Amino acid sequence: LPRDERRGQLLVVASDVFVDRGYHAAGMDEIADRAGVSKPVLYQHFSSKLELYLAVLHRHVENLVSGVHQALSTTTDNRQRLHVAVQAFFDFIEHDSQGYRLIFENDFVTEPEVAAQVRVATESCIDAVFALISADSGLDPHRARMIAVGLVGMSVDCARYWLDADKPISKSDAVEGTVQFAWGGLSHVP
Amino acid sequence: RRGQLLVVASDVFVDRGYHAAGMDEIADRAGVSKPVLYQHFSSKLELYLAVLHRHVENLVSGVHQALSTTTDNRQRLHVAVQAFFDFIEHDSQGYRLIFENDFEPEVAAQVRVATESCIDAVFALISADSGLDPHRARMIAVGLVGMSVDCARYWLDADKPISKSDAVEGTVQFAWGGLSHVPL
Ligand SMILES: CCCCCCCCCCCCCC(=O)O
Ligand SMILES: CCCCCCCCCCCCCC(=O)O
Repeated sequence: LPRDERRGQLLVVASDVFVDRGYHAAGMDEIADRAGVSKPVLYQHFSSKLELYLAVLHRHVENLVSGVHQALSTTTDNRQRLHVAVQAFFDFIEHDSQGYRLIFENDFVTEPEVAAQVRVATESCIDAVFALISADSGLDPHRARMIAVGLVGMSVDCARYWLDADKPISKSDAVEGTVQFAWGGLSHVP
Repeated sequence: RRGQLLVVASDVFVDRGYHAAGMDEIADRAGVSKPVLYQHFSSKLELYLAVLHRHVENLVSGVHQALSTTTDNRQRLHVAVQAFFDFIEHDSQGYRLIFENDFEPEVAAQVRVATESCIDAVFALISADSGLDPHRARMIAVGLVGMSVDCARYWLDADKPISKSDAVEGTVQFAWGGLSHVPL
């Protein structure tokens, strides 16, 4: 596939500008200059500020979804899958500060295009966990989906607490605590 | 009267959403004049915050009462999860206003101060004889509250595909035994 290196450079700068300034104050002139290109060159890659914003959101969502699916699809047992998938989520939120704000701390949810890019994403990650959990479980499929929702919720909320509290314990202790809790439940917390 | 107005305002806010909801519609559905509504609430925002506060208090009081029990840890988990699913069924409007709300720092704080108080309680129970670093104990309490809420929201949003009792037991069993006990 032909690599549009100028597109990727633009998405990187646009991610920072949108997060740092907010959607309203962010401008195409600011984004072009940050990338070191003229505004007409920016328009040869993106049609509008909204199409660029949606491409930025899509890039961060794709990175999260692909990271999670790669964890689920490149492991052979339940426990291993849990370890690698929890790790992948902590890695995403720690390593993609822009992606984290755009997906999880987003105010600009007033328009359907943005809200859809997040709601289709969350459901796809839950679908994947559900596919793995339901297989040879003997569970009613709705109970299996309920568990997948709970498992994703428990993992996301633990990770978000850790990041939002400015990493009060090491990343390793947070990952270990989250995995141990997801695997053994409250019965094995002590 | 105030309580009667909070009940009608809750229905108007749910039916129309915050932005489309109007003080004239709220006064009309309560069978009072608009000036009478204003003798109890200063603005649509003050009324909305009072509505959210009432529903949050009902939920929080139900959850803390469940956590007050001097039984075992799993029994307390069971009574608290039951109390949350019960809140969704007996106060459906409250559940929608707190958890399925499209609509600002005043609103977010009324939900955040609530969530933090319930997490404080779960943390107090979890930290007692676990030997955990307090931040790890709080992290687990956050996860436990989060998964319970998310399981219950799935069940409601999917139009109760299984009975409330089966949903409570499934949520409790997952919270207690974790993924290690899901096939069993
Ligand atoms: C919004 C994206 C959330 C990503 C959450 C990733 C971690 C959840 C744990 C997944 C475990 C898969 C199930 C299994 O191991 O059987
Ligand atoms: C934000 C709404 C709060 C919903 C509360 C759901 C139940 C939480 C689980 C409580 C578990 C108690 C643990 C224990 O006894 O060790």
